[PDB]
Amino acid sequence: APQETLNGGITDMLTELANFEKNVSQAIHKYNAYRKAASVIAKYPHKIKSGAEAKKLPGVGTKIAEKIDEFLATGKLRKLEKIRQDDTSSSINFLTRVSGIGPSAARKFVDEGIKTLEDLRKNEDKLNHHQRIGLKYFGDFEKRIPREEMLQMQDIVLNEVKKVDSEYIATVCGSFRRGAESSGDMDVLLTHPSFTSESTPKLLHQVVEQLQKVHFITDTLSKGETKFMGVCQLPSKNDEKEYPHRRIDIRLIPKDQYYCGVLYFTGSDIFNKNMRAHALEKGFTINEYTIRPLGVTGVAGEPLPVDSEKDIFDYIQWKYREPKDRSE
DNA sequence: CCGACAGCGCATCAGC
DNA sequence: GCTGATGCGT
DNA sequence: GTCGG
Ligand code: NA
Ligand code: NA
Ligand code: NA
Ligand code: NA
Repeated sequence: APQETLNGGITDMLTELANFEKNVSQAIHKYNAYRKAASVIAKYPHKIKSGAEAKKLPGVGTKIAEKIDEFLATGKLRKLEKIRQDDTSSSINFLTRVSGIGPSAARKFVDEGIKTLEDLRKNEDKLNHHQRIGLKYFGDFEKRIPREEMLQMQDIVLNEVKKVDSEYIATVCGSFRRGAESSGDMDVLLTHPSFTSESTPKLLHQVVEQLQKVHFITDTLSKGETKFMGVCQLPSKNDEKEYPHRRIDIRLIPKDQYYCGVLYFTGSDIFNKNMRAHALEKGFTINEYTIRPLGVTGVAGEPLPVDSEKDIFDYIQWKYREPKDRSE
């Protein structure tokens, strides 16, 4: 984990470029090209001396090497300095920090003179339900969640889920499950023996309802038969500053696909890419839902029975690795 | 050169 | 009213 | 923007 002082000027520049590609130019693949470059540079354990040096890293190409040369010689990038000053571009970029405001909504708002949170506050009728919640909790949603709060949040979720029906199985996944010291949100995977891919939904609703009844879930961004996305808040101790509101997702998953889901949503994203690779060369295709054998002509067969995460590792003769070990 | 860069749930729009 | 497309988040 | 068939 090299100190940011090493190439933090370069990685900051590439991340800022990334955001403008995503939010203003609506070029998601360039956004991800810049993010990939910033990640591989963020890991490089040497102070970069030239664009040509950076070009040797996978994901750094001709144009980024060129930008790195300009940044190293001048300490800035003319194109980035210009767009930073640009009133419509900076406002569009900023507004997309509201959950529910994407590039299209942010463009439309700025087009009609709505540029700041104050302007959004003044124009509630122009916001959909998701966007009102994102505005309401703009600051809270940008805070991280310390692991101790994630533990208290997990206590409530597991308790109330079991209270609804002790046969529910709930797992808090994400980097939290891998042991991380902070989280961006809470990702809950839910199943029940009565729910399989084949037959028979109110199983999700009952859990959301009970978490609302004990005043843990405070708002709903979206809710269907298999996926809930919303907002929650820990109760504050008597006479004490209140905890920030937090994003929580709850997904209902058929029992026979549950452990593929836990594996995938535990990650990390790098670990998943490797395991999928190792699965292919072993003759298996793994997605979020299933693991399947591949015949010699590539024809995917029926999904294989999975009753634990280890079942998946066993199929591809990989030793089971702890969530804390799944960084890569 | 030029296509891939993941797939999907839900809310909402666009078209009929 | 319905069906498929789009925006969005992930 | 970068990679690679
Ligand atoms: Na490169
Ligand atoms: Na955003
Ligand atoms: Na947004
Ligand atoms: Na019971």
